[PDB]
Amino acid sequence: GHSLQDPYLNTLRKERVPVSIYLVNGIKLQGQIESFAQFVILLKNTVSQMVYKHAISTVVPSRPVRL
Amino acid sequence: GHSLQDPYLNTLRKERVPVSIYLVNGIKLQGQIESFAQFVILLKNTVSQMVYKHAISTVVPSRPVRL
Amino acid sequence: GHSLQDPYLNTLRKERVPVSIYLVNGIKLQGQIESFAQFVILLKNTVSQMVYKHAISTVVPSRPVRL
Amino acid sequence: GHSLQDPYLNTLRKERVPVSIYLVNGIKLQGQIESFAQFVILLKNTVSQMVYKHAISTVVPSRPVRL
Amino acid sequence: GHSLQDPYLNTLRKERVPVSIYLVNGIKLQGQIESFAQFVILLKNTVSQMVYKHAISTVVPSRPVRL
Amino acid sequence: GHSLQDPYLNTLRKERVPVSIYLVNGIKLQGQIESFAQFVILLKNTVSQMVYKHAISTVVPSRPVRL
Ligand SMILES: [Mg+2]
Repeated sequence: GHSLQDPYLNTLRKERVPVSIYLVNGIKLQGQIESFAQFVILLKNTVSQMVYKHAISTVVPSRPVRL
Repeated sequence: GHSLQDPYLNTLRKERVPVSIYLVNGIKLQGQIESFAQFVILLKNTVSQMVYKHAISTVVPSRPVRL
Repeated sequence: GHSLQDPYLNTLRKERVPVSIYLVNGIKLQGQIESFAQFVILLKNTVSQMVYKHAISTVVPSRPVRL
Repeated sequence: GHSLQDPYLNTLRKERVPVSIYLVNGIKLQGQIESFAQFVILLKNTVSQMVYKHAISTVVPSRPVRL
Repeated sequence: GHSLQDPYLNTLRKERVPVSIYLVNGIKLQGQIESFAQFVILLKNTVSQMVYKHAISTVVPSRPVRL
Repeated sequence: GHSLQDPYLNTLRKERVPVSIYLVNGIKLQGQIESFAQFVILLKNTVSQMVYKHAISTVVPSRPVRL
């Protein structure tokens, strides 16, 4: 219950909001959240890549989003 | 029970205290805690970004805060 | 239940899709997913090496794949 | 049960022993353990900052301490 | 159940296969898997050292191995 | 059950074997295992410091040890 991560990612996915996912190695990825589960997020643009959440620092939308 | 993280973050959120969140990659973020849950914190200023706690080193308020 | 990681990796394995596995240390590996379990993925080419998921940032297929 | 971390940190807190907390990013912090819980330690000096244990390498007291 | 890590490491141990264990800090170790458990692997050559799995990126055998 | 980490560390502690603990940040520590629990090891020499296991890569004894 009392989850914030699910509502957040689900909004970004539903509204097709472009995001930057900054990784713990300094790599910045860019795409749309196509899908997400317990341990991974699927980020689309050219191909859909599987990002491990443990590797993510911050999810930054290109636009403000509201829950 | 016996939690310290929840009371701490909830105070920073309630009192809108400006914080620095230092990440494990040396990146320093700055904003207000808008919201927080089990695995993430939502830090606001320009847009509300989702920070993974596993990526956080230290939360540093701009002012002393008391529990 | 509601898993996305298993369907994703199983597709890449079944269709023998070439992938890049980017590690949290900046190392890029390349091979085919031969096998995967709870904590590891087995990536084949010259020899089959065991990659720990906690060390993985992103799995990137050489081709789009559909679930 | 059979805990060593709690007795250790509680001693440092009770005796107000100055410590260095070395982080996994090479950052050295310095303060007094004001408080600690399951996932975080609160280190005081100028303001009380919340340090995530997953970000900590070693806790080093300025003086020997005994359990 | 459905484990792949145990069968893999147990084969390398049984057949005394020389391996490279690449760590998340870029350090490459070399030895034989003497033993392994839930959280650690014991790698032998000059002395038997205890490697934490959370620190391991990939296990790479010097020869192909089959399960 | 079927633990290898406990027997290993307990031997090093009992026999006062000098060890190098290599950390995931490249820092090499040196001391004697004074004590250990679920998440930490206490390494003695000048003062007894608390090392978090999640920060440890490998434990390397100065001498071979047998279980
Ligand atoms: Mg690092």
